[PDB]
Amino acid sequence: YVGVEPDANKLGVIAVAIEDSGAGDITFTFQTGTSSPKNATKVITLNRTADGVWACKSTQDPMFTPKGCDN
Amino acid sequence: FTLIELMIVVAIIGILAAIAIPQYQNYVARSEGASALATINPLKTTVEESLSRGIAGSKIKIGTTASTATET
Repeated sequence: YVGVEPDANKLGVIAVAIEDSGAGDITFTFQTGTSSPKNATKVITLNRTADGVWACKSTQDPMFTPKGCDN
Repeated sequence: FTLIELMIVVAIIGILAAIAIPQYQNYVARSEGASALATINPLKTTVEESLSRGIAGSKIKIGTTASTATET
């Protein structure tokens, strides 16, 4: 267990879904009512392939997307 | 109506006048300077943040146009 609650960050919940093959993603979905309207219902995904390659994908606006995460 | 009544009125009119009016343009000028400084002070944050994120200085303009990933 990662040691934190899904709602530890009030901005949104965190979901960890890793398959047995090693492929999976870690998502942070901003929740309406606790996040700014621009970032509401947006997802930041840390996708991991079965080969162990980590990539960051974000559905936010390109201006608001943090560095190192593709949009 | 008596002349003493009217002369007292004239005297009180003169007394109610002659109230010294101090300088007031200095207050307006100081307030204008403070307002201008408070208007342009937050623009330091915008320029510094845009330069920190790599946005070109020539791309930092003034206006209500929606800032993009390259223009601010």
